[PDB]
Amino acid sequence: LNLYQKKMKSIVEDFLKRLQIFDISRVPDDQMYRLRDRLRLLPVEIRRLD
Amino acid sequence: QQFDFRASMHMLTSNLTFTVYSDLLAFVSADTVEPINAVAFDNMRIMNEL
Repeated sequence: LNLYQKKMKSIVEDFLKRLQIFDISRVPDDQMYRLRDRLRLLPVEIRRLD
Repeated sequence: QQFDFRASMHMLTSNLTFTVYSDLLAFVSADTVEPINAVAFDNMRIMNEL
């Protein structure tokens, strides 16, 4: 989708949140990105993809 | 020295109607892309960790 502007610092945030326990604001943007870096290589679930 | 008209009468070569400018530059109209879109010799994109 070439969204060179929907700076992803976005998705990671929500992600973590949805599994309460983690104090989001209280975790550096860093770890977060690295979190995306790993997510990216993950297969959607047929459902999702399809 | 005695005074001899003839020889003291000279003609005058002068240009006519200028307009001197300083500062210069100013005449330059210039804007800027939005920061999120930079590039170096690279041309791929400076600052590119979305």
